[PDB]
Amino acid sequence: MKVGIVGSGMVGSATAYALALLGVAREVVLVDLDRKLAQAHAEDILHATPFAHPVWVRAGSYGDLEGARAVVLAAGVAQRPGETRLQLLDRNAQVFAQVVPRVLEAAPEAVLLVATNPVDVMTQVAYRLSALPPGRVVGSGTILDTARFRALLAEHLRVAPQSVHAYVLGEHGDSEVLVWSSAQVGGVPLLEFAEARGRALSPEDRARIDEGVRRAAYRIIEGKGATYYGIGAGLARLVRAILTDEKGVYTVSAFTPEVEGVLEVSLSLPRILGAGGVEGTVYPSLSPEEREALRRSAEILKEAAFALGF
Amino acid sequence: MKVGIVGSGMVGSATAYALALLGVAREVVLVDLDRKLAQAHAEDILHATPFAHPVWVRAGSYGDLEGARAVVLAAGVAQRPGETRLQLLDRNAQVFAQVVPRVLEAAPEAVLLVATNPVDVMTQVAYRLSALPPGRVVGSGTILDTARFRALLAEHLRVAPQSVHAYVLGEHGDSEVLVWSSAQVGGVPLLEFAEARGRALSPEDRARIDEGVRRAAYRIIEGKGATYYGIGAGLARLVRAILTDEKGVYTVSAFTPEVEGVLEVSLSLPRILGAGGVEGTVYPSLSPEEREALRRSAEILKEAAFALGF
Amino acid sequence: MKVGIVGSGMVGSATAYALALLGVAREVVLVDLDRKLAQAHAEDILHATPFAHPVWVRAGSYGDLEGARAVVLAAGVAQRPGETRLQLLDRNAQVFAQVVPRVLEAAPEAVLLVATNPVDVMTQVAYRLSALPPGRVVGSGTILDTARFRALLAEHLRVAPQSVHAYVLGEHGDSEVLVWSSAQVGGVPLLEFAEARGRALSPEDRARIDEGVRRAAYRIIEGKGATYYGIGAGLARLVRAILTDEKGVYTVSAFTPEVEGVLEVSLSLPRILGAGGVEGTVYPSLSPEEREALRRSAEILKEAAFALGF
Amino acid sequence: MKVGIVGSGMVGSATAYALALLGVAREVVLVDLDRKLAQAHAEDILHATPFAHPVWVRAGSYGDLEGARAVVLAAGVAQRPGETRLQLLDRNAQVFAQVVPRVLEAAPEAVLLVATNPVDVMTQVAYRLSALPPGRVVGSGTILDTARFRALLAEHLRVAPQSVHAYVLGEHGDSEVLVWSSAQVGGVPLLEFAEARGRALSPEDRARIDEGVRRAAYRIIEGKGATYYGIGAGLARLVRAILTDEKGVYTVSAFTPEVEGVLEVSLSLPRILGAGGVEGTVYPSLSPEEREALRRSAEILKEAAFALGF
Repeated sequence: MKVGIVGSGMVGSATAYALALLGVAREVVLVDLDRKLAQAHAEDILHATPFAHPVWVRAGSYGDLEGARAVVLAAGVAQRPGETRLQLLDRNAQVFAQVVPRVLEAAPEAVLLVATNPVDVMTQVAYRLSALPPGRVVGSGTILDTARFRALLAEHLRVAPQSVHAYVLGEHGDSEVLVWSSAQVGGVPLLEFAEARGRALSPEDRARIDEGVRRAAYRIIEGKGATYYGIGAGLARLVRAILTDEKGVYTVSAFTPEVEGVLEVSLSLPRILGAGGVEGTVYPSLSPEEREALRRSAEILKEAAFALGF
Repeated sequence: MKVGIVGSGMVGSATAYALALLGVAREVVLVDLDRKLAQAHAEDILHATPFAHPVWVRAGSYGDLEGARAVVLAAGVAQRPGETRLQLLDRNAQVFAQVVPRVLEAAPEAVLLVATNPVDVMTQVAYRLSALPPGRVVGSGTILDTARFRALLAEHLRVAPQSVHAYVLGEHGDSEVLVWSSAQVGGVPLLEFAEARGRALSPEDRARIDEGVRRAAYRIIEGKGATYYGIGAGLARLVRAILTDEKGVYTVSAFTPEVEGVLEVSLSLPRILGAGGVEGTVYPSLSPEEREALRRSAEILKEAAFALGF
Repeated sequence: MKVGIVGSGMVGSATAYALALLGVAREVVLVDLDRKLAQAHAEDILHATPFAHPVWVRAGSYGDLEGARAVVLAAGVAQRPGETRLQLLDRNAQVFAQVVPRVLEAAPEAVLLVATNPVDVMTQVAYRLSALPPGRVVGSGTILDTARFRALLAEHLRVAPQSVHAYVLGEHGDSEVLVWSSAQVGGVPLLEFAEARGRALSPEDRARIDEGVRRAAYRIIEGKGATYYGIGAGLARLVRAILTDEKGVYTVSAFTPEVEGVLEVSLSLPRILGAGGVEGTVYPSLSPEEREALRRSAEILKEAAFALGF
Repeated sequence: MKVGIVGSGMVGSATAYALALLGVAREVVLVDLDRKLAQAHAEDILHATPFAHPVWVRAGSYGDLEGARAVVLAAGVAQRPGETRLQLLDRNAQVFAQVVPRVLEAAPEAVLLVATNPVDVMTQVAYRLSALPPGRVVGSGTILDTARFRALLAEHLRVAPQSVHAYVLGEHGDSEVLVWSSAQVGGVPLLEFAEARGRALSPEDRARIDEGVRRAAYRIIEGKGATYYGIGAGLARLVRAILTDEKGVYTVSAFTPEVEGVLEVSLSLPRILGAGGVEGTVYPSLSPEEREALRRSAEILKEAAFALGF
């Protein structure tokens, strides 16, 4: 199978590296306006393959995406000096206006995986331009935050991360919602399980975990300038789910008809991911606070998108 | 790390094969009073290692178990003509009486993983003989049944098995309890998820799934005479959980102080498994019918153990 | 992809187990005149899959082999007391006369991987019956012996097996040829490397290594009654090579135009293995003694084929 | 087991990413004068682990390297906009003067795996400073070049890379030597084999392959600005060899008493790598031209070491 990646920057290239090291697909094609950039990353990664799995990583044009089951959209422009977020947001939106058509022209049956930030708005942008069914356009959303939430809970509770069922939903960023109320461990309520195991989650413990999840991007950016290793692996996992028609549940962003009253907005919710993209939503129980937090965040996202023209 | 296996029959040898092919441990030691049998299985398996992972599989004595972090007890004798179920149980209890102390002399820190049928009674037997804390003696229990239950549900629902949370508890056998009431998918009630999925579970569907889980052993034995491939892999997975101090949740058998009023009995419940054996029980919500079923099961196992002298 | 296995005895079922544990193919079909036997082994193995890889192991008819890219032939008959060598050979040839055409009727594209003993004679039988090109019929041959030879040399020299280049050729059995003469380590002559590393190979060392390789089958049979774990994994590796169009070198048996003067005979030589079966021979340098042994071996194999009419 | 990495730039962090994604070790510790940089890379990578293997990646001090079986030295400084070769070299030499003693103080039994360019001179520096046996200090050397040489030859011949025995020796740079004369396939002479398989290596082919191997770094640096993905995986494989006491053969750099007349110089040769570092050299046959090219390469490196004072 073949996987395409448009945008060969740190996110795009890290994703290609992870796909290679984990042997997710036989062929990986990197596409970027900067031809040499893509060729360099591809060749650098190709030197790693003898030490992992036989994967053919190369740079190419949109036409080379022919037959790709999934195409990652990690395209964007470097923020020029004297430019606001809304100014930059408009530019990346323009980039997508070009990229989306090109990609589909070569591979009209691929699932589109949006990674460019802000992921939720850009997922909506890609969806409107794709003219494809809602489920065919998926954004990475809160997949990393959900996984980190489970990891921190697992450490606190002294249990395997695989046994922790917990989600981070909504808008990827400072307004994301940590769903404490309906989280579970081995099927039993989280908080209940914690206390019972002599590892009660106190308000202080919850605050510490919240900052551990919510401010990860902040800390990483402050120390290295950008984040990419985590999302590269997360994206590689979503690609794997699509290529293997896994039908697994992931907190990813997708165009949603209605969310707590808010209409036509893209945000993260637990969704079944397979060969055709997302094919079902598993809405969990929410506390009044979580539901209200999700609603308000969705409301804002709807306006942010509408204001941008989508 | 080293893993020991006492009893080199089809179950013990299949377990060694699975451990080798999955590369669970660097060294596997097969111990059997029938030394030629153990040597033959060990050499046969050693010939497979070049095609999988570097694992030293060898036949040895109790003394060769020194340093083992886990020792699988798949020891026992073949039923003789004219011998009843109870007489066979007594002979196997006697085998464990010789096996347990000799294993512990050589590998004092080992977790004992019991596989010999009936697994719940044999787990109680090993526990009493070991003089170790309750957590150090674990029986494979219902792990295969739980896995089959989740697989059949996943197939019916067209969802990843990893997203299905369903358990089979109690006695590994005819009285096991399929916990339908609290089964969940993606964190939501089974029946509800099935409805939203357009894959509702009819009475006929549930009956089919029940027979698929409950009668598997019967079908396999009727066709080949004995079961061993499934448990060999299940045991290998439990060994991995122990060696890696995974602290994952598995429906395995272990000595339990109290179960629905029944005192000091060994049966399967969801338990946290790590380097020291089981270290926590995650009791799921049960319907009145499932509770009575489990209580009945426990009472049966309790009387059987007591009658045997344990 | 789908892999078929005709003959659901210990060799065939162990091959299915190895294929499943290693995740070589997504679908494995066991075919046997004893339907219950195949169904029982298939279900037993299916219960192991949740603990390894998603692999659909099932029992089926020859019709269920449609689209299989590789089909293992592990069918045969149990020798009858007082039956001559040639008579047993006759009976197995008659089984292949029924098996081969029925497999190819359903899977005209299948590479036939012969496992039935004597593997070299049966590979010749399958070749003649198939009417396919020479490379499409491959016997497991001496793969296990070659790997064991490399393993023993690696242990003696204290170097990784992957760095030892040594072959066992000819007839799989007591007459196989250990190619000491041109064996190499890291690209250097074996004996020279051995001395440089202060681990010289004395005539005594070589004799012990020869026995460890040549008498392995005998030892396992005397203790277990039959061998199967090793070949199961070896066959699974050959199946992987075929399915991935690996084009790797393996000492497997195939119809050869000429071997040291002997014409039209099947035996093991280093061959390139891919999706179409063997596609090239890499003939190694041989000493006068090794060549003579090989010639005599080929001569005997051709005679056995002549008696059967192949 | 624990693996330390000093220097959390692109090479150091990519190595940590590869180690984590491949699940090489349970603990990976990143150390860097720029504490926030190391913490940032560690947390970014930690967000990837839930999607691969349970690996504890963290940032720490030299003290946190306690018990590390292998410590990767990817230390140095970012060449200031305007510097020169010898300058940067002397600065990195000074960094190593600070790093080496600190590392061995915390992890006295660790093997030092050098990655910093020029890898050969830096390995010599590390060796002299360590006061440890020659085998304890190993440089990644030409491992990526050797693997690429094999990959390109394998593609041209249409055979598995695993069956191609070819080396790139000497300086990991412009004077490296592609050993064509004694390269083999399946153990037989590569050149003659290619010819016999109808895939002869023409002067044009050899020139293309030489450029593909030798100029890779130039192409990558020109398009990306730096290379790191390849070496990250190569280093991860060498670390794996050390942790598992593999004793496999790799073309890595180590202090060599004498090579083609040149004395006391570090360069790449086929070496046996294990828990104690390199423990043996496997010198291959060389043509007069290759032997002279290697002599010159060694002299270039000797002169480079002299200028630095090691």
